[PDB]
Amino acid sequence: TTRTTDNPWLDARVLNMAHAGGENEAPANTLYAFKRAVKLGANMLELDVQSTKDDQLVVIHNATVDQTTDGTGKVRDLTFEQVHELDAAYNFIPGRHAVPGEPPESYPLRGVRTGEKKPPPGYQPSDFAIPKLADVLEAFPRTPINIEIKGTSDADIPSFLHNAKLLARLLKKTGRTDFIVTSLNDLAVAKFHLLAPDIPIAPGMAGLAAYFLLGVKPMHGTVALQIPVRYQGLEIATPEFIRRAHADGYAVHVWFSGTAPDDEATYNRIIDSCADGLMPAYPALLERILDERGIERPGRPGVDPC
Repeated sequence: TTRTTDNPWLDARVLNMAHAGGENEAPANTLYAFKRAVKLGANMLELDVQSTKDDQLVVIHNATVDQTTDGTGKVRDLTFEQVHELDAAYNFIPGRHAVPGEPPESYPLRGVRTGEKKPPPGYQPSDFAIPKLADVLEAFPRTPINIEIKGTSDADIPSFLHNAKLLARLLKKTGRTDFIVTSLNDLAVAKFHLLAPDIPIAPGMAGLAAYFLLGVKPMHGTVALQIPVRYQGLEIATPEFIRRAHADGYAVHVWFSGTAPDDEATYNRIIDSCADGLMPAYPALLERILDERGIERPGRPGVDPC
């Protein structure tokens, strides 16, 4: 008798999954941002992973530390100890993620990490550094996490494969499966899924394109399609596409990141289009929206926006 396939992520809605913690309300990919977001109501974290010269997975978006810290160089060239001393709020400006090159007054949390400014109450300086993935897992034992495998450059496929291999090894020892793992690079997803078959995954680019354009279903193990609002001038997070994805048994998670505005009108439209989660840059704002409309949430029934 074939294993009945029932996808639990289809009842995990609606999800507020803080994008990198919420890169417009807090310094991205820091424990501070993550802890802040969950207290303000985030159901799930979205984070990015790279590996250091000594093969530690760290939580950072870009391949270089230059945009988000007071340092310079690539993550792959730095040991975890060199990465962890940097100020990961160095360039943070509310409403604008990380923008280097402004007057020092622009940056309300620059210097908390290195001891020049006092941390917000109840946090420590280390909350404003680049964290080990292992420390994020240890800090969030009962919180789901969406983990995106990053690389060194679009052309450096092995660095994706290297990171996918490390990620599976570390995730497998936790015993947890309340993750969704994905990558823009399709091979890395297949490599992760080979080494850790029990962790839920979402497809990469060619997998999304194949399903969105041709109807070809994604790789075995996919529990959700994780999509931008728009890609190459075409609208992706439409009600039609999400209704078809639910009919095929996948949940849908929508992110913004410049393909559409992070604002109340856009959040409300994507909620209206039946998506199972949004990845806001403004997690407190999305939480205010979900509450006042009384939208249904995991373990809290309510309004269905469909």
